[PDB]
Amino acid sequence: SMSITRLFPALLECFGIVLCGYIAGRANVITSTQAKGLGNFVSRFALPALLFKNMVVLNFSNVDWSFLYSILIAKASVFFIVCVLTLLVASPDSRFSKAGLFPIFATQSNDFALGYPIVEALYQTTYPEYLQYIYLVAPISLMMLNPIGFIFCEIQKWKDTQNASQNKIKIVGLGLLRVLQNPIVFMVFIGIAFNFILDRKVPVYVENFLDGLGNSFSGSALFYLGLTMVGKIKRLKKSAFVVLILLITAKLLVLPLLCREMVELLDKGDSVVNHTSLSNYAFLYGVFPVAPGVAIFATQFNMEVEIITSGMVISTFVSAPIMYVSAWLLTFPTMDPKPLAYAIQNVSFDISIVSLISLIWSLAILLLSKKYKQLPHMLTTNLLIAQSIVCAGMMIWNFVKEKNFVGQILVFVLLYSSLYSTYLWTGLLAISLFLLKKRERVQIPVGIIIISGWGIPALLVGVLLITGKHNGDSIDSAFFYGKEQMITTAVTLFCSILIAGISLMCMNQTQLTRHVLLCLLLIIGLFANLSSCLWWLFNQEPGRLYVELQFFCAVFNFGQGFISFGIFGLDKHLI
Amino acid sequence: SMSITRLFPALLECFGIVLCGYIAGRANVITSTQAKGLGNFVSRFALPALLFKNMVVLNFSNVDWSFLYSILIAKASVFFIVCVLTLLVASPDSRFSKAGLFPIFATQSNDFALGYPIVEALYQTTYPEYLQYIYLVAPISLMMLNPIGFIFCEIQKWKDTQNASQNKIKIVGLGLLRVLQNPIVFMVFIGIAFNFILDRKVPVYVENFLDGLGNSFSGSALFYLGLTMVGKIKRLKKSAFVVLILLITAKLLVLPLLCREMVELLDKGDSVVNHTSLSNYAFLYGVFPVAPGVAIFATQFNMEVEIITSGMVISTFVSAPIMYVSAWLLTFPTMDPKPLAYAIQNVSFDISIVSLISLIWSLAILLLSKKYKQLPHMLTTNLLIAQSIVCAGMMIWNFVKEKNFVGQILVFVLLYSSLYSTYLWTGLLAISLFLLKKRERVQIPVGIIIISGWGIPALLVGVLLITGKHNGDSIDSAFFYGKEQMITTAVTLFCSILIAGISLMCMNQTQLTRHVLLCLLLIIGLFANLSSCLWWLFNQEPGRLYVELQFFCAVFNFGQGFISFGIFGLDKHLI
Ligand SMILES: CCCCCCCC/C=C/CCCCCCCC(=O)O[C@@H](COC(=O)CCCCCCCCCCCCCCC)COP(=O)([O-])OCC[N+](C)(C)C
Ligand SMILES: CCCCCCCC/C=C/CCCCCCCC(=O)O[C@@H](COC(=O)CCCCCCCCCCCCCCC)COP(=O)([O-])OCC[N+](C)(C)C
Ligand SMILES: CCCCCCCC/C=C\CCCCCCCC(=O)O[C@@H](COC(=O)CCCCCCCCCCCCCCC)COP(=O)([O-])OCC[N+](C)(C)C
Ligand SMILES: CCCCCCCC/C=C\CCCCCCCC(=O)O[C@@H](COC(=O)CCCCCCCCCCCCCCC)COP(=O)([O-])OCC[N+](C)(C)C
Ligand SMILES: CC(C)CCC[C@@H](C)[C@H]1CC[C@H]2[C@@H]3CC=C4C[C@@H](O)CC[C@]4(C)[C@H]3CC[C@]12C
Ligand SMILES: CC(C)CCC[C@@H](C)[C@H]1CC[C@H]2[C@@H]3CC=C4C[C@@H](O)CC[C@]4(C)[C@H]3CC[C@]12C
Ligand SMILES: N[C@@H](Cc1c[nH]c2ccccc12)C(=O)O
Ligand SMILES: N[C@@H](Cc1c[nH]c2ccccc12)C(=O)O
Ligand SMILES: *[C@@H]1O[C@H](CO)[C@@H](O)[C@H](O)[C@H]1NC(C)=O
Ligand SMILES: *[C@@H]1O[C@H](CO)[C@@H](O)[C@H](O)[C@H]1NC(C)=O
Ligand SMILES: O=S(=O)(O)Oc1c[nH]c2ccccc12
Ligand SMILES: O=S(=O)(O)Oc1c[nH]c2ccccc12
Repeated sequence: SMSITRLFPALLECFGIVLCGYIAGRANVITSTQAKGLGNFVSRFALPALLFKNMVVLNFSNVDWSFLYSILIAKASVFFIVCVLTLLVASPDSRFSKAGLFPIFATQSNDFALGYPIVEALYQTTYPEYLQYIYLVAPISLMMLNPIGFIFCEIQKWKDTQNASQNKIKIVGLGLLRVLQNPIVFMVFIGIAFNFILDRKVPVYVENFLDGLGNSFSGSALFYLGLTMVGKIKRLKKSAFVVLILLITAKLLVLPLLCREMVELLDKGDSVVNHTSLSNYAFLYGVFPVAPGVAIFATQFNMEVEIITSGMVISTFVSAPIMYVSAWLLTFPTMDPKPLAYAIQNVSFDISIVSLISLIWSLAILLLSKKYKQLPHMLTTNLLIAQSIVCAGMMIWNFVKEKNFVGQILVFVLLYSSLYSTYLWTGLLAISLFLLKKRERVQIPVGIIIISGWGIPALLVGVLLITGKHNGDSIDSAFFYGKEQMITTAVTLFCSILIAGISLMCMNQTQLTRHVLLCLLLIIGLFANLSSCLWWLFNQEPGRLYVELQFFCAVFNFGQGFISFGIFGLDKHLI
Repeated sequence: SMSITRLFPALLECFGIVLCGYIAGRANVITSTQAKGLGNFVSRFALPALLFKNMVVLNFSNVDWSFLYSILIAKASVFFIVCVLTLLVASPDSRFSKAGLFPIFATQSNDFALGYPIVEALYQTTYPEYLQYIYLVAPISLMMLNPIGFIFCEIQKWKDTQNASQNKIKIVGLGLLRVLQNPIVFMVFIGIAFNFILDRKVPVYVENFLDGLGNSFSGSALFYLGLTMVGKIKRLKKSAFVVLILLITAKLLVLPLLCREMVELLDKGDSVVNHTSLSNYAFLYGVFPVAPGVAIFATQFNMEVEIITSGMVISTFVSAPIMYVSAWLLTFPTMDPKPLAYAIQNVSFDISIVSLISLIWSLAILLLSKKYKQLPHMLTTNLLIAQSIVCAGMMIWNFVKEKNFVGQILVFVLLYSSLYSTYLWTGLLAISLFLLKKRERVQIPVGIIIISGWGIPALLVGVLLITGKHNGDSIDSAFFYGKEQMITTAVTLFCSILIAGISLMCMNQTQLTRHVLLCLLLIIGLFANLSSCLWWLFNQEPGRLYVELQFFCAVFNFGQGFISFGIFGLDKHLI
């Protein structure tokens, strides 16, 4: 099935080059004007030769059409609901532009650039026929859905132009002509025509010419994608943001669920293994981020560049953890016990590397800027240090099972002392934000907060250390002392959530602009972890999904540094 | 040995993409400012990743050091002769700048962009160890010769600054520091260092990241090469051009001869087949055009941009026919009788394809511009149609020998009637140029020239048709009637050369600026062809190299259209 062992390097390449593009772009080496030439080259030269070649070589006989109808119907439904509510809710002066552009935003995946390398890694040696579906699903959806949006936007231009229903032919013709002149449709039509005309075989003189342009697309397209995100997120407003929240939730969440349910509803085959693999591939297909061409369309039309560009950037970022978590969630139910144990260990190992590097970057920038010296930033720096110790502890922990038994205990104490400190530090940060905006005079005794933040977890760790019999055969940090450590974590989370929650609601009734959000996102995370803790303790021994629960704790425990890094580290601060 | 059957497709890709870069640039799609961004990506990101990966995997045990030592000594000698004469002849105010850049121009081949794809096509399945030699010879030559040139140019900056031999350390240090900070030297040193440390194996997480950036270099470097040549050739002056003539002959001609002779002198091996292949591979390596990075160095220093940019552009075009002709001449001596026959037929077939398409473009622009209507331009248009028929005739000829015998004769008459006309049209062009610049009154009776240009070859063709017995088993146009056709060609060439030659020398003693040159290059061609004709007729039956002689006629007969297209076709003319 899924060769998920070789999925992480494919996610380290796709976003490693995007990181290189970002670093190069902000380092000011290749400015925006120079970047336009690399965009024109990639978008007008590399992509048409790749599509033309692949369309020439497709063999129209082994394609399972049920998958094709399920995805096209799902995309149509997603387009329909977004357009309907956009027409129903948007303001009268600006309604047709939104109804014409939002449904394209919520349905146009980034399939070639990111989709092809990941599908190839998982599926090249297992079930070779799945790779070819990428070049079939994308063009038909583009052909059938983009012209409608351009029709609506042209209708908006006509309405603002002080007109009527006159020349109903011409709005349709301009939309069709604008769709046809894009360097994608013409070369897809030519490739399909030459597939039948030339009888499925590329001429010898032109194969290498097509391959030279075709192979240069992936790296340069990723690099220009990274270079195009520099500084585009900008400031915002309430209503905009709430729209963005819904649009990204609609795409990433509701598209894959419809795709899987329909695939499960229409395919009727006698092969259970093929049924399972096709359903999983159908789910994984929809998670792909929004295609960068939508922002190009917005720039050319000049009417929603800020919203669409912010949407594409955030959509790209949120998609990275989702593919990993979903992939390992679908491959969990049907395997052995101990290979599952290795699965949880491997996932925790992989996540700790990225969290540690992001934390190191964010902490170094915080330290160098000398901004660590004031009132609120000091507590955040303390929080990040604790998260760093948690990640380092996990890295030291994984290589330990076959080594000195004495080393087990010190690392256990270190891990849960720092994890508890991270929990309490979130509440202390919230309380300090409560105090900072109000409360004149009576400055915060920071020494007291530091003493409480470190002494309390150590005492709790020592209490857990004394009570409990060590289980030497349990290859997991969660069951060294069994029930007693696990019960303590639930109590610790509840105290932190109440302390952090009470202060935050008081602020609303009574740099801030960002700080508050880091508290808000963390509080959402702690609630999810707490429910996982509650389910296991109350329903006997081992719940219906113990592996799923443990995987959730591992993700929310070792990935917090990435969330912190995203807000704080990638900020401009003069050295 | 050399798989030359698959060398033409490799030359249709390398220069096919370069054509796309040229067309796009003049079409104004990607202007000069935008083009700088595509250079920064290729020169600083894709290229450093390609060298670093390959240097890690090299196995320093199977490398034939005799081949390695021969090229480095050969490159040094070419560098030595150019610098010595530059100091002796250059003007005193500008002498140090030229000596620091000219030897670099004549020794820095385009090995990565153009050399590697061609060597792979010929040598991937035959002798796999030849591919690895590209990555050894290129970095060492760059490291040992370029630092010397930057030393000399810096001395000129010091000299013009009114100084002395003071701070001799800093002049040496300035040259060394500038070479090291270039994104080429630093990544070669790191790759060699990590080869021994990590024991020749790339880490799994980083292999795919390097491959994504590495494979994007080949397609994008060629495309950017075409876009940088747009409009750079410029106008010129006398003393400039004569320098350019010598510099290009030094790189392309005298460098490969030294490389082959030394390889024959130092390699002492018992394998004749390996000895033959190694000697042939050494020749083809030096024919590569001047690397585009030299013009980058000229632009940064701002001192010889006009000469060096013109040199690199002209060097690329001349290299294309040279690689093709040289490759098939080394593989001619050692084969069968009848398999050689296909070689002459195949080469003539391949050259006709490129000449026919180029002629169509050049002729079409002339007709549309309505410039065909005046006195001198009219005769050139007559000349180009005649060259077109010769190329058109060869394609019908190759396919017909196994078909209707009657079709043999009509095509035979057609080919030599037009071929003879092409010879005479060259002389008529020269005489008209003689008359145009002088001779007022008494305008040219163009009707007489049109009658003379076509009626005379037809009468000569008819005489050859009657006299001679057809040889049905001779698969070649040159021996249908044996001796009588061959004798006539020599006489026809002599009359044309004398008529064209006499007028041209009269012009010197007594648009022009370009026209004259097309006559001059053609006259050089007819002399070379005539000597080939003379050798065969006077030294019995079949010379020491009959295949070589016949091959020369085929190149100069069907490739004449290519020479004409370069001057006339690639010209700006308002439609
Ligand atoms: C995870 C381990 C496995 C995968 C590893 C694979 C590799 C992973 C590696 C990935 C790194 C990829 C690097 C690409 C380029 C980065 C730089 C960049 O463009 O910065 C942008 C920053 O943009 C933001 O600020 C976005 C913030 C989004 C946070 C979302 C958190 C939700 C996570 C939970 C999701 C659900 C959890 C799952 C639920 C099931 C643009 O910068 P700018 O425009 O200048 O604006 C910033 C500056 N300003 C803020 C001051 C204005
Ligand atoms: C041959 C068949 C097999 C191989 C096939 C492989 C593929 C073959 C395909 C090749 C096509 C390659 C396309 C690259 C881009 C072309 C466009 C371009 O850059 O134009 C440049 C033009 O440059 C010149 O004008 C140079 C003229 C050189 C002529 C040399 C003739 C010698 C040939 C004999 C050699 C020895 C013979 C052999 C002896 C043994 C730049 O243009 P510009 O800067 O605007 O300047 C022009 C305008 N202006 C003039 C008005 C100012
Ligand atoms: C294998 C694991 C991979 C994990 C990947 C995903 C996790 C990593 C993700 C994120 C962590 C890193 C984020 C950096 C992006 C921000 C850049 C930035 O702000 O620009 C700065 C400049 O730019 C520099 O100074 C460039 C620094 C390059 C070093 C990067 C090291 C980390 C790269 C990864 C290697 C890891 C090790 C891999 C091998 C062991 C600041 O710019 P400014 O203040 O706007 O002004 C510019 C100053 N100037 C104009 C004077 C020039
Ligand atoms: C397989 C054999 C391959 C052989 C390859 C090597 C031999 C062929 C080599 C050379 C022959 C062709 C040389 C053309 C280069 C000059 C272009 C030029 O000057 O630009 C012109 C514009 O540009 C155009 O209008 C673009 C025309 C594109 C069509 C090209 C067809 C030939 C390509 C090959 C396909 C062959 C068929 C292959 C398949 C059977 C003029 O520009 P301007 O006057 O400066 O102003 C611009 C006008 N504007 C600003 C209003 C826009
Ligand atoms: C869970 C799966 C199915 C869907 C993903 C939905 C959630 C996790 C996504 C959708 C919209 C996202 C938000 C969109 C916009 C921003 C603003 C940015 O400056 C910080 C991140 C933040 C606040 C994102 C956090 C994560 C987010 C809430
Ligand atoms: C014969 C092999 C080994 C070496 C190649 C040397 C000859 C063929 C080369 C070297 C220098 C070349 C010339 C250099 C510059 C120009 C100016 C350009 O506007 C037209 C072509 C023209 C006039 C070239 C014609 C071909 C040329 C004479
Ligand atoms: N414009 C702010 C909105 C915001 C930040 N923090 C908040 C807390 C509550 C409500 C809104 C916000 C943003 O996108 O970051
Ligand atoms: N500058 C001219 C020189 C030139 C053209 N034709 C000539 C004939 C003879 C002597 C010099 C020339 C050129 O490069 O094209
Ligand atoms: C999928 O195809 C068939 C069932 O349709 C069956 O051979 C098996 O389940 C799978 N085979 C391959 C080769 O994937
Ligand atoms: C070249 O290598 C040796 C001679 O050095 C001999 O086996 C033969 O000539 C060639 N072999 C191969 C494998 O190329
Ligand atoms: O089908 S698309 O995903 O839109 O392909 C693309 C079109 N334009 C692009 C620019 C950067 C990366 C990918 C691009
Ligand atoms: O080693 S080089 O040949 O100089 O590689 C290169 C460096 N810079 C380049 C720009 C275009 C094409 C090739 C290039």
